Amino acid sequence: DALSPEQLVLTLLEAEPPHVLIFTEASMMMSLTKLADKELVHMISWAKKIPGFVELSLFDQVRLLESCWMEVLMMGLMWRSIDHPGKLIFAPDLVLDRDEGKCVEGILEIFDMLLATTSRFRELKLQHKEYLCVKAMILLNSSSSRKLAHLLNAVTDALVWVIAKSGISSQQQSMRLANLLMLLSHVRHASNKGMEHLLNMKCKNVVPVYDLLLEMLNA
Amino acid sequence: LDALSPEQLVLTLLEAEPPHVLIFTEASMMMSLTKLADKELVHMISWAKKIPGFVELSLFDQVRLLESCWMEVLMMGLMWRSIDHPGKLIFAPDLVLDRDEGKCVEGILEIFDMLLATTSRFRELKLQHKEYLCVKAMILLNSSSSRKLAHLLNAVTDALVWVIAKSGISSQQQSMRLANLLMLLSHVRHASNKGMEHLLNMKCKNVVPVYDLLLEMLNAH
Ligand SMILES: C[C@](O)(CN(C1CC1)S(=O)(=O)c1ccc(O)cc1)c1ccccc1
Ligand SMILES: C[C@](O)(CN(C1CC1)S(=O)(=O)c1ccc(O)cc1)c1ccccc1
Repeated sequence: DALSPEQLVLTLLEAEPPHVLIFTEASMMMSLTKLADKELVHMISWAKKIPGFVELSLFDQVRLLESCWMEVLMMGLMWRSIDHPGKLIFAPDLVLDRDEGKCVEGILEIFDMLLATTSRFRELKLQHKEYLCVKAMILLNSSSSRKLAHLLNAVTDALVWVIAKSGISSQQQSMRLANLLMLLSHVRHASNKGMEHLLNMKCKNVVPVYDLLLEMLNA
Repeated sequence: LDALSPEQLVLTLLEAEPPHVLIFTEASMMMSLTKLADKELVHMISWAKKIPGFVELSLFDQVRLLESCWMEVLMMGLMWRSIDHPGKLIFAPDLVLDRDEGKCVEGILEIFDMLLATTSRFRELKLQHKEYLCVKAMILLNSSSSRKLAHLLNAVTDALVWVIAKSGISSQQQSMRLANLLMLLSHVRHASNKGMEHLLNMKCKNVVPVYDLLLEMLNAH
């Protein structure tokens, strides 16, 4: 379903999820899992609201969402913390830092990775419109197959457009494109270490069963 | 340290290239895979050192980088080595594997499928040799003195943007193709991770030679 890149960015602007509005050992585990669940509900809705997503296979829709909920959640946290150095804005109410993450053993390294990546995004001077395309691509590339390639190339065109609209040379444009794209490897990296810890906490019972993200964690 | 033109970098990468390696069961075939990996790794360290600016990096960094991507750089090599042979994986000339012989090892066939699917995705984009070299090098430099690395990466990025330009296409089709191969690298890393997960649940006998080679990096050579 063909449309202009400017239009795709606007529908992605609208599709955006509402802001979820919410120290000891287990208290922060259930606060984070509470937020992750509430946010996941919004993600599925957000994902469905992406043009062409619901036209995709039932298998594909699930396999995609399954393989990136963690990353899309982290990318969201990265944008929330972009203009707050040394802080991770999980929710506008519940804000945490490096010296706050020391509560649980093993959870320190992930907060460091997230902050380091947020920093790299801050240095990059990442725009809102640039970010939206990035999040959608994170979801569509975390893998009908041809319909997906089309939907991805659409958000790729939508990102190439936002990068052109900033007003810079063909070299500085392409360089900036590749910059954020290679910075996504670092988001996925942090997402994997988070999944290895999340699945380990499920197999430790420090985090509750609760809802939805329990359904996500299994498959 | 360098203000070397992108064409000259693409050339250094071409000169730096390792010699291809030439070395039916389920474990001695898996032993063949680990034997091939260990010897190709020797060439990789050499190749890595031969990249401009790499040896100027922290020796700790040099090892950390090589540690986090030997598997991926090896797999990227296999996909270039398989680009023009649909349905097969040219590991070595004397070791060609395909869909018909991965079922023998526990969850190895899954990796083969991923590897073939990605190779397919690379032939559909008609990936050039010069495009591949920049990609391989970036895989290594981005798998993470830190400032020197960002410079070296931006250099290979410029070297890739240049080969993308030299093919002669519109500014939209240029940027679209850049992002295409860059997003296809996520799929290479994905397959790499699956492979590392397998290797980690295997006996230590297998990871030891990798680590011994990586710590052999204490020069001269
Ligand atoms: C601290 C955290 O990064 C939290 N996350 C996991 C519980 C879902 S989370 O996915 O990073 C996350 C990110 C943003 C949010 O608004 C909500 C959650 C983490 C990672 C691994 C293991 C435990 C917690
Ligand atoms: C099937 C395979 O993908 C083989 N690999 C290494 C263990 C040998 S490998 O890393 O994928 C590989 C890649 C390129 C080569 O030229 C040779 C090997 C694998 C990966 C991890 C664990 C076990 C086997």
